Amino acid sequence: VQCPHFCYELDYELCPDVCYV
Amino acid sequence: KPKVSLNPPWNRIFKGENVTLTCNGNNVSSTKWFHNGSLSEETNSSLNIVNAKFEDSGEYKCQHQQVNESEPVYLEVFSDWLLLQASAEVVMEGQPLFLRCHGWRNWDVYKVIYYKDGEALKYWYENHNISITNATVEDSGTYYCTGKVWQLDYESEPLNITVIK
Ligand SMILES: *[C@@H]1O[C@H](CO)[C@@H](O[C@@H]2O[C@H](CO)[C@@H](O[C@@H]3O[C@H](CO)[C@@H](O[C@@H]4O[C@H](CO)[C@@H](O)[C@H](O)[C@@H]4O)[C@H](O[C@@H]4O[C@H](CO)[C@@H](O)[C@H](O)[C@@H]4O)[C@@H]3O)[C@H](O)[C@H]2NC(C)=O)[C@H](O)[C@H]1NC(C)=O
Ligand SMILES: *[C@@H]1O[C@H](CO)[C@@H](O[C@@H]2O[C@H](CO)[C@@H](O[C@@H]3O[C@H](CO)[C@@H](O)[C@H](O)[C@H]3NC(C)=O)[C@H](O)[C@H]2NC(C)=O)[C@H](O)[C@H]1NC(C)=O
Ligand SMILES: *[C@@H]1O[C@H](CO)[C@@H](O[C@@H]2O[C@H](CO)[C@@H](O[C@@H]3O[C@H](CO)[C@@H](O)[C@H](O)[C@@H]3O)[C@H](O)[C@H]2NC(C)=O)[C@H](O)[C@H]1NC(C)=O
Ligand SMILES: *[C@H]1O[C@H](CO)[C@@H](O)[C@H](O)[C@H]1NC(C)=O
Repeated sequence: VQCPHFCYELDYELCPDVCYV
Repeated sequence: KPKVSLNPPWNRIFKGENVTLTCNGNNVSSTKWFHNGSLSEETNSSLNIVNAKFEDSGEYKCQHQQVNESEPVYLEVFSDWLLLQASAEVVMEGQPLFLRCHGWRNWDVYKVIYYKDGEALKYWYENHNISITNATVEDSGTYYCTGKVWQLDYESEPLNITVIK
């Protein structure tokens, strides 16, 4: 699952869980 | 015999969204709410879920002064890019069925395609709901959708929908 940069660039995580860890 | 209803009607929702379960108000006294078997501290005919957490998922029931409890209503909280929402997962032949390819944080979804049993049913450039006016037993099957959020392609978890007589 590919996510946009901002999901990781920004301070707070705005993207779905599937993007993290 | 009472009955719980949702507003919006979506049993499946995103982490953080809001939903309100209503105990069939007809025929005042009190209303008992059961979440996962446990009695909730709510007394109104309408239980308000706010900023939905995974924890909020589960079985819900309400009890009035009609002795018997209401039929169970299952609510599920997801956290993905697109979530296929259904007006109901068990439809009675003849009634309407509404499907919505819902996007995370309401963000825009383009190139929306709804599939059934692996087959692409409809395409829409701008996100659009799919509406089955007269449900048929043929309309049963596993549905899902795909779309594009933030320029990237995403697929939704599949959902089994059954149309009985
Ligand atoms: C009412 O009943 C409901 C069922 O009818 C029940 O729903 C279930 O609640 C769970 C939370 O209470 C739901 O979430 C699951 O929680 C775990 C815990 O955070 C979460 O991550 C896991 O965290 C653990 C500790 O933090 C870790 O040890 C574990 O490895 C995992 O990380 C789950 O997400 C996971 O994501 C992973 C990838 O990131 C994936 O590999 C895992 O398989 C898992 O998906 C998970 O969300 C659970 O989904 C609910 N079940 C359903 C069917 O919805 C309600 O909680 C009940 N509520 C009350 C008040 O009784
Ligand atoms: C789920 O329901 C929540 C309502 O309980 C919504 O969250 C709250 O939305 C309010 C407005 O969006 C926020 O409060 C105020 O909002 C107004 C107008 O938007 C601002 O002018 C105020 O400054 C602001 N108040 C403060 C103190 O900043 C709430 O802060 C906000 N969160 C909570 C916990 O109340 C959700 O938006 C709603 N979700 C959906 C999808 O409808
Ligand atoms: C939604 O509907 C689909 C389609 O009917 C269901 O898929 C079916 O799931 C069952 C298990 O729940 C599968 O049967 C099992 O298969 C394994 C492997 O062969 C076997 O070891 C078990 O003993 C059992 O027979 C079945 O094959 C599978 N069929 C298909 C086409 O996928 C699905 O379960 C439903 N989803 C949910 C959440 O209920
Ligand atoms: C489905 O029900 C409708 C009522 O909205 C009826 O008019 C129609 O004939 C039915 N369709 C079929 C294929 O039986």
